Amino acid sequence: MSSYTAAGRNVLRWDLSPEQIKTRTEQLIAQTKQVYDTVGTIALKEVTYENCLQVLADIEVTYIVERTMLDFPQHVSSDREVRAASTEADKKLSRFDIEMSMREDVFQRIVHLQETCDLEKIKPEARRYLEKSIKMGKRNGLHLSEHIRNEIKSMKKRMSELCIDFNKNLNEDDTSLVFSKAELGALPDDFIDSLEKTDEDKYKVTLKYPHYFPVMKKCCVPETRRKMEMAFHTRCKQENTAILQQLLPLRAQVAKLLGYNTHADFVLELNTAKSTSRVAAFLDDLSQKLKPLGEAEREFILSLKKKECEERGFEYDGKINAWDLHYYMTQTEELKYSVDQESLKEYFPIEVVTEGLLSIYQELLGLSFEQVPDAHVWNKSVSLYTVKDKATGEVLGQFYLDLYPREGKYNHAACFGLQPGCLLPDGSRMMSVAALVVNFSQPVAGRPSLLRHDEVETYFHEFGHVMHQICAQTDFARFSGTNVERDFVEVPSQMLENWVWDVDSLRKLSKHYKDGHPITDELLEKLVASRLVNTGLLTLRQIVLSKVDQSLHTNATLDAASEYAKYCTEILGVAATPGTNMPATFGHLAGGYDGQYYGYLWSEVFSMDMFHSCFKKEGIMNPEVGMKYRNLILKPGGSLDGMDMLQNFLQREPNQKAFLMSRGL
Ligand SMILES: [Zn+2]
Repeated sequence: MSSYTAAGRNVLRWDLSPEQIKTRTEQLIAQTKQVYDTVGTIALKEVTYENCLQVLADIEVTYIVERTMLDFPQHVSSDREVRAASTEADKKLSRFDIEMSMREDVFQRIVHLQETCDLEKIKPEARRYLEKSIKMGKRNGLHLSEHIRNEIKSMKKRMSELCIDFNKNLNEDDTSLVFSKAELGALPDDFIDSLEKTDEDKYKVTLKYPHYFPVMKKCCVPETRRKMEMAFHTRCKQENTAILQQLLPLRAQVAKLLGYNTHADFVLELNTAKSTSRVAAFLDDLSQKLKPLGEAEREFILSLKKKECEERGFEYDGKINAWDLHYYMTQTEELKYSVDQESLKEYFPIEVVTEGLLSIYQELLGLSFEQVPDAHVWNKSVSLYTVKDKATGEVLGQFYLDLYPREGKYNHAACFGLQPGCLLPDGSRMMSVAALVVNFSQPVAGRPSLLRHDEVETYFHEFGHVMHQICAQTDFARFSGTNVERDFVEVPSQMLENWVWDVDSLRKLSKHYKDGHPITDELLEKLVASRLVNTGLLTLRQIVLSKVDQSLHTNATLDAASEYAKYCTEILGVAATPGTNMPATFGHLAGGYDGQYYGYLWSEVFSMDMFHSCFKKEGIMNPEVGMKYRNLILKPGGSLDGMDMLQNFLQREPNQKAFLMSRGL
């Protein structure tokens, strides 16, 4: 199938029944294992590029594609039965994945292939394929004695359970409090009316994010904010503190058995940050550069508290408590820019944001987006688009847009890679496929869907991931799409966010939904100028969490809560509430990417360097720079190291000057 059409290149089924999902899973696992069994039995002396590397590579592509039809419905299907089947399928397939990665026999074949192979004869990406494959095996201990390999098993096992147990507790928790209307002063009528009422003139308030934050940010009653913050940071205190006490030491031992000093170093080796000392130097120096901004903001907030405590007859303690930060930061936003979010949204009808976003990406990346007429989708609200290179007509891929909240649908924003843009056996290329999943306000009371500014920002972010997935073209499935370093994956996304804080871009994404008049220049200038409100404390807060993260995987004998409290006073200047245990509620530790929390801030520094040093310098809609970004940063996917791609694009090593300049540091 030609690279200049979408015909027949996307046959993913989105209407499979529970029984079919179950059957296909059984068959995919069984048939895929036969392939690894075959490679695992090749006589070492007869291992070749064709019967070993090529076979492993071909099966990796086939498996990944079939697997998406089975593990994606759990996130978008309208049928609960289908979703449950998908969840089960993902669980079996995830276990199988671990099984195959622990194959000693297959590993031996790849190691011996590299020994006798003349790397200069094959392509660079293939060398990286072997290199990375052997590296992963060693990271699983496939080069060690059976005794050590087994001990590493009964350990990677527990740490998996302990993490599911940690998460389960938090998720299951149903802690609740009851406050009177008076105790919830300053909270909007809409908020209170959404609350359950008791056999008293009391309202029920849970600790889930939808209740917790509006209260910590708007409730003028300090004592209420206080109890809410205390209950929130003591959730599963015992259960999870005990889990963390077994878990962190387990991570230490496993790292040692594998030849690493700490778990942090084990984790960091696969990231562009490379090491623990580098991450520490990154964070330490950043908090130093932010110290003066944090002091000023903290000073300003403290004066607001002292002034309010007077105007309200409230007692004063001269300090910013944990349950005070959210409130006063909100006050700061209101006093310095006062942007009526609910008013501004009227200028962002989803039709307009969508057409503008696409129009902008088309021009910048030299692409054309065309909506597929009668597309096969998982829900009628989903639209499908074909992506062609404007100049050549090449069909790079297709992307789906699933924009509204729906029962059973993933409730957070994300981009799912569904098909890799890698080479197929015949040398033809597989068409890349992505799904943009977000939950934007649906139309109500006769008004179209109206997006708040932060939603437009999320839209650009997620679309940044989609372009990465679609423009990425590699020889191997494992290096395709967004398969780059974990502390590099948010580079394409955070850089695109800058466009929603650009006056002229904003002009293309807005029009009043009613009469269609534009956003006044006065409002636009106010909007962009407001971007960095509270950055000092917000950033320092993210550094503290990043430090706690590194610490929990560097020294597994220290007390989490104490480490957290230490960094709070030293870096944020806001004390952790005595008796609470934030780390015990830090879902990021157990499941997810523990040891990688610093990645988001690390990515932002990099994206800021590319945006200011290149786009700002040449004009953010300059096609030249746009194509350079697409070709040097997106197209290579994970077939090249993150730092090398940055350097190719920048023509120099990256640095944080641009990032610091933005903050006025
Ligand atoms: Zn992202």
